[PDB]
Amino acid sequence: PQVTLWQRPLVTIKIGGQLKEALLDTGADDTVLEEMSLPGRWKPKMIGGIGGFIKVRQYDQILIEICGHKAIGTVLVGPTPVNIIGRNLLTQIGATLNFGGSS
Amino acid sequence: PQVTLWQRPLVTIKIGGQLKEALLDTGADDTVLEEMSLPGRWKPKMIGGIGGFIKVRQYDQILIEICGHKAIGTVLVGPTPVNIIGRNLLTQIGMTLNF
Amino acid sequence: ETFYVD
Repeated sequence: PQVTLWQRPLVTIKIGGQLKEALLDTGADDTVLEEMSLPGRWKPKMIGGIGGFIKVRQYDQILIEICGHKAIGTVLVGPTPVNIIGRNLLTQIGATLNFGGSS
Repeated sequence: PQVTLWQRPLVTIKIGGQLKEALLDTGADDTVLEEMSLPGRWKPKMIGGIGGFIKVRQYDQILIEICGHKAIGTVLVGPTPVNIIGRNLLTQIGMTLNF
Repeated sequence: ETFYVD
């Protein structure tokens, strides 16, 4: 499917057996989710954003189904204002960013 | 031009007679550029992101050329770590997310 | 709300 940007590009995701809404975010290198129950060990890490930084829990090799497409990768969990799906997962479901043309 | 996401989706922009690099950002409602010299009046405003909020200058009806495509809209200027092109301008250049 | 991350 193709998605226009007149509205936030939100998708439904299924992770850790739970269903959530998340933003397809081409501006994020990483995937960051609001605090939630994940299973396993994790490592501490710091990530920055427009207002500064936040500390998050880093989980590796997490399976996530993004709008019906499966992907496995790193998922960060922390005080982000919104669930964001970053490039580390966007590449796995083949998202491309197209625009304009002429040629 | 189709763009894959294995690397950051950076583009060259021209605004206020100056050339800059900026990130195409589907996760941003607004366009936010690092402190730069723009002409005209503005309004103080605050916006948030991961990490909290920052205060910015809100410039209206700014002409920007993004990768060779013209658009006019609101441009915020402030302490952002990277120049970001948000949806307010992405729609104007027919930007689509496909997968 | 303006969301890139690094």
